[PDB]
Amino acid sequence: LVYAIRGVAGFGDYVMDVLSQLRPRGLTPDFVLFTLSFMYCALQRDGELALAIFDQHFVHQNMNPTPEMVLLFIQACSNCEEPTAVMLERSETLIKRLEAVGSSVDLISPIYDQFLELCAHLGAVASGFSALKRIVGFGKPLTTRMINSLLLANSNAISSNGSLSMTEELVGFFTLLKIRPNADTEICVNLCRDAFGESPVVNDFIKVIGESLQGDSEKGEAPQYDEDIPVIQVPPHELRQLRTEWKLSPRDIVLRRFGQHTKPPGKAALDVGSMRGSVIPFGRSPGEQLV
Amino acid sequence: QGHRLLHGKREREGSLFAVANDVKRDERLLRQQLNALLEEERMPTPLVDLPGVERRRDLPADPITRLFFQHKGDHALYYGTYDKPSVLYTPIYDFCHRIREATEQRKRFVVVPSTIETRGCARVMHDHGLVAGFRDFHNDRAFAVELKYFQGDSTINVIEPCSYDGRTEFEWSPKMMRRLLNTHGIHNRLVVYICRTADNRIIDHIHAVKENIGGRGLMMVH
Amino acid sequence: MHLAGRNGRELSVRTIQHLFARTDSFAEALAVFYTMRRCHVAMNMEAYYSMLYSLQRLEEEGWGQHFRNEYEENGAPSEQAMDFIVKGISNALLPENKPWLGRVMFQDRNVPDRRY
Amino acid sequence: NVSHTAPGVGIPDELVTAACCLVDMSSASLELRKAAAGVVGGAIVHAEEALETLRSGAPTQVRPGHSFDVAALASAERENVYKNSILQYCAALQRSGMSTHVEELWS
Amino acid sequence: AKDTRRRTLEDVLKRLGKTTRDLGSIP
Amino acid sequence: EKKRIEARQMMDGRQALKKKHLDLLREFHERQFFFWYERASERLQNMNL
Amino acid sequence: DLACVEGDLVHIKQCRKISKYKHYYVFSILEPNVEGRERLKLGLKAVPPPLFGYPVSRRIVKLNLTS
Amino acid sequence: AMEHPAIWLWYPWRMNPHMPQRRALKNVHGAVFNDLTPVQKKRQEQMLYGVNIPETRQMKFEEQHPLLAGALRKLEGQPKGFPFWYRKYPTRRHAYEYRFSIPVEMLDGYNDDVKKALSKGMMSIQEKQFAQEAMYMERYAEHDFDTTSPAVLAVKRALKCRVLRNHLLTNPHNNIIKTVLANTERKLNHALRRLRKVDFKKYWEIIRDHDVQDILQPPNLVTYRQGSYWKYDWNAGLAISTNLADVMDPR
Amino acid sequence: ELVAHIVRNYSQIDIIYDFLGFNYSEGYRSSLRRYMEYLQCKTAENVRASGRLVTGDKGEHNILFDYCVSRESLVSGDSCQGIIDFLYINGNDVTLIIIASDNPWLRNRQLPHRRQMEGIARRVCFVLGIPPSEVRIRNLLLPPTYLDKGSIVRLNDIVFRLSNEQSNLLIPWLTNYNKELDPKDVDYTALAKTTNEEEWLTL
Amino acid sequence: RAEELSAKYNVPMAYIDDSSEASNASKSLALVMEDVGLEFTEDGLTVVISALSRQGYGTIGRAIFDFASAMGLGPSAEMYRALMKYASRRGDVNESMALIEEMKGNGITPRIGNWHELMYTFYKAKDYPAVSQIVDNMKMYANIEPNEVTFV
Repeated sequence: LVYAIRGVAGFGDYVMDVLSQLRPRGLTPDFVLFTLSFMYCALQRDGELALAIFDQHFVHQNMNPTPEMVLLFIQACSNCEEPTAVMLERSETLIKRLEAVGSSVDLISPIYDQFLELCAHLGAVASGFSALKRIVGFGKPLTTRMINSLLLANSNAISSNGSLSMTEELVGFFTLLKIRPNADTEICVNLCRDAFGESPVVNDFIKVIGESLQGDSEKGEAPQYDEDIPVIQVPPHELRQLRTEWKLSPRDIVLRRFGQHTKPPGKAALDVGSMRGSVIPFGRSPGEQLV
Repeated sequence: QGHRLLHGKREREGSLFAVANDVKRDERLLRQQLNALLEEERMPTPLVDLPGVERRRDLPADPITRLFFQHKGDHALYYGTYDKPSVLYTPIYDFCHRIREATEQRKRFVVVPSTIETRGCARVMHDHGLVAGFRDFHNDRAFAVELKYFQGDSTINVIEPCSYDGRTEFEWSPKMMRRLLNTHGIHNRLVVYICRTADNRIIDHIHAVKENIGGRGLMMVH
Repeated sequence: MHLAGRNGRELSVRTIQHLFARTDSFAEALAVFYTMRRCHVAMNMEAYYSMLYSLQRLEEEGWGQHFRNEYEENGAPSEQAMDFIVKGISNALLPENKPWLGRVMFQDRNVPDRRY
Repeated sequence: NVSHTAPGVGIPDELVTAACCLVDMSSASLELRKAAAGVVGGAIVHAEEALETLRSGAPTQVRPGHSFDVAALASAERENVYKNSILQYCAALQRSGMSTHVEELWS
Repeated sequence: AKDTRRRTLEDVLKRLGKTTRDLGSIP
Repeated sequence: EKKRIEARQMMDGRQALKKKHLDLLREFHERQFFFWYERASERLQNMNL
Repeated sequence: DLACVEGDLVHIKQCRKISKYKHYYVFSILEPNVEGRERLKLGLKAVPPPLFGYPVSRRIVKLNLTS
Repeated sequence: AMEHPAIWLWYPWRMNPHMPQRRALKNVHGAVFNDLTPVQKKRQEQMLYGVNIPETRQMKFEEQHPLLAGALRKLEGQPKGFPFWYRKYPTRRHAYEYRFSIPVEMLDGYNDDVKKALSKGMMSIQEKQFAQEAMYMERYAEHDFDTTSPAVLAVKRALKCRVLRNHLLTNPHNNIIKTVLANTERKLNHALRRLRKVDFKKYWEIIRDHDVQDILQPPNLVTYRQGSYWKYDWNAGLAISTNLADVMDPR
Repeated sequence: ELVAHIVRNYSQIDIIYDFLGFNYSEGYRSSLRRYMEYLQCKTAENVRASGRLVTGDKGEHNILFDYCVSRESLVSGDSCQGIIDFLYINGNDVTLIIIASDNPWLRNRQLPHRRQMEGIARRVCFVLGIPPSEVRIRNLLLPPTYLDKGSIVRLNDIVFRLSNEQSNLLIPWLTNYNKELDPKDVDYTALAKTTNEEEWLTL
Repeated sequence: RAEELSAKYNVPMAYIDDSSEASNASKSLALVMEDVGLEFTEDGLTVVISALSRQGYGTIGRAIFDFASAMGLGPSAEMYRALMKYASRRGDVNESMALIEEMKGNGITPRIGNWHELMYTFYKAKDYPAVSQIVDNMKMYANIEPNEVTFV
């Protein structure tokens, strides 16, 4: 039901009502249904529907989120029109809850890339800059899209944070680490040039970008922009089900097929009819010495 | 946000369960070593080997006994060196059985398992002069009884639990305590009968008659 | 570092603590981290924790220069500058709100505190 | 009704966003714009006292689990949700002569 | 009490830090 | 009621101490994983032949 | 109102004669069986029925399986 | 830079008398692995990575058999260095893709034969059963080093019952496995019956997912007729476990 | 008539009302903030107040920062060392004003570590530009449900650097304030004795 | 440079001469203690404090103890015992218990000599069952086996 309406807009209240229909029908939502609902939220890029699902349908389950679930949640929150800081708070708590438990798949870099894109669309410079230590601690390399998201966060930071040295540090992230600049980098540094200051090292890096992007266009290459992280649209019968099979039958357990033998306890009957002695405190003869 | 309910004394005391899949594994030694790793030497002060209480209100009211205790925050837990001895039914039954089997072998210390009603019976036996002393008495798991001997033989002659079969317990009225104080037509301060009151105080048969109370009878010893 | 990763020698704890003490900014220390990650050098677990503590202290002084750059021109601190004083960096390996994350690792039972 | 209930601080948000469209149009009758200016100025002073009671009730909404910028972004959104309303109401009053009328209504 | 203070719109706009040219060009 | 309140507060303190000791055990298992990584890499170097 | 499900810890009280063997009534449900109600929502029985019970005779009731 | 002041007296008995940290680390490594039973040390070797390796980096089998455990050749070639990806794998239940809980980042420069010999097809029966255990441990654990949650313990008992039933299918004349299955089914009943009371949502998910709806049923009618089946909830301390505000309306 | 005279003459009767432990709804924390703001406005004499931040504009640091409410910030069953209520920077001195909790298992978690106080002082050196040679940071512990006379005297001595005579000149009702510590709370008095007798931590 | 010289090479502060008033005071104290047969060590100052304490002189021995503890020679349990000898000879119970709580607060576990001087303090103050109480609590809580002086 949730996978059928996946590429159809306007059915968000139907998704919100379907999740409320499980309780009168006796069903409880599992992680597959939450990943499909967040897949709908990430494909329709609404954002408020994923927060509405998370706040009053997913918190009460007290279950462990899969990395695909966190990836679809941050893809819904980042790509939506007019994001809020409440979505940043829910994404930070979901990232810390995912890191508090384990996983088998490797979705650290797209989750942190979409988190940096959400910090770009919200203007949170300190939240995205403090998230670089988490990419460092997991050993993942920095790409051009993450520093482009940091530059876009520095562009939209004018009330909150950001200064003339922050764009110089983001320029140095492209300069000395490894990362080659992009055709989306020259838009982000030009947006960060506005209402921040001269910064002649930033102007030198803009001139270096204007020479390099002219050189690769002289060689004949296509203008490379930041690629979009794709949304996983796999059917629910292949969604990494966390179960193999239990072929147990309770009829063979209760009726004790295969000769299931329970050893009886040793003289633990404890009945009243067999007792024929009067019970006195300390017994009849309390202190008896064998001589 | 729904939170998981803590079920049992192991989850309510916050057990780590470091050993894989085993919930009944003993935890005091590893937790004591981790708590010893938690403390640090502060330089401009560390803790002593005396026992500690977790709260300042848990200090003893005696000023001489308060010299032997100090205030440790979370390092007051997991104190002790002896562990729970094994190989019966009741801790009072095991406490009587180990003393009875170690007074015949003429041993100096008996490691008995420390419960609430065990260390109170031991304190009452130490007050009446049947026990010379104790070792590691603040340990909540097991403590050593230093026995008393005089001219070759043991001071404790007969020590028997009230639950002689180990299962059936008894509730003594104050009429029973007055019977135990005047038994066989004499005045009995010789044989010590010990009970546990409803206020969880371990009281002998003399002080129970003195304030007209009864309790659950634990053991006798003379 | 490519030569050190080829010969297979371990960098000591005193070496890397002195290596990241000569680093001025936060951007230069990430260059040293991704060089030694690329060159596949070996070190101790204390050498990794003392490295990430230097990355924690280099971001903290970077925001301290930023929040004083706006203080000198405005004359009074903001609520975000005073919130940086109490809280500081949230995402950290060894944060100050739980001062027990270096007792098992380091033999000295103390996080090394550098001063300038 | 809102000019009657101007001390009646319980006010629906529909009545102001409907009267702003009455301010924005030019072909309407001029007598409706006096009450439209009255409800707009009442919502302006209600947003002002809402900003003052939001700034006075500062330390109840702060969570120490966040960083120094997430609480700042939350307080900035809570203040901007009142600031953008005033920026919309004064921009609606800019295209009419009622912005002079609320000056004499306030004085 | 500040009863002689101006109760116009302009002090409200300068408390929010906006000029009338910014309000003419915002929507 | 005072006894029940202080019992609940004692349980909360036990939970906090459990969290601290779990962090210490995390660091211990990290250094044991480092030992395992050294031994496993030394064995895979011989497996490569 | 038919709210008692098999598995509820209930508090009953004495009352008048309601039927030939009914002189008590459910005063409060101190603990509802959540699993029984969720099984009744699924269209199943509240409690799955036991496979053992009372026999029909002292003679060993042999189950006959023949063609 | 300055010259030190002169020491004017000294005695050798002052020089006669970090080590508590080393003793506590050795006692911690003893209480974690060395002071256990063998059936607990096997599960500790299954779960944790380097509990066998002590501080001295020499195993108990290595110190008695140095030629068989130690490496025979010492090659100067491709040193892997420090693992920067170690945060993803704190326990061996996090990496069950390859054999011996080897992560994907450890096999980088080896050819396809070494990667194929450590694949899922080459795993043993114990490694496949531990992968099945870790599949549910990824789903129901509270933290990464958690193995004693009731949802985790219930699925561990159920996987054990499945293994014992699959052994009794091909070999019905094994009389020990009959008693072990009869004990493991009762322990599974206890674990699921406490999971039903302490966390009903995970219990209902486990019941729905694995097609076992009647796994909690009373065996006998005569004992069920007297309320002895529901007396388990009172006698185990589970009667007030369900939150009434989150399920029904308690008014 | 008596309540009218109390309201007219005693302008800070809500502060004395909350400080004596009569307020069971919200406590004395807001009255403590209003008291400290009133005592800052009569010593710095040029005060700007924006939300939860009060600052003097003389160039000398006179800053009162209302950080959080530690009653709701202290999560029961959490491992987080150090949650303060107020932060007062007076010249070169730094005071972490903490109201203790009713949970005795949370008072040991409420006070910050020495390393955390050194980090806070280093952040003060970074933000305010004050050199770290003369920088002192000191904890201050206050009683949970009330505020006794000795706590207010220590608050005037340490935080605002006022003696008894100038505090009686600025505050008239301080002389007749006779609230003392309750005898049945002995662990708080031990913790406050070990805290208030501590030297200023120098970075 | 002596303060880090004392920390690097495990030398006490009194053993380092930097031409100070404290260095000259330690030199005069060691020059006097050489004349009476002692060595100016942890064990010599115990004899100094005990010989001062048995002749009155509580504040003088306490000042010598504070100068010794400030100059690197650590406050061992036997120096606290030599301090408690003054209160034991005088019979002042409260000063001896204050010294017990002071050595507990400084991180020094009280050995059997401290409990012996506390028993002698309660004996000199005519509190005779308190000696048996200290013996019982030392066996129970302190886990210290009694010597023959304990029986004496």
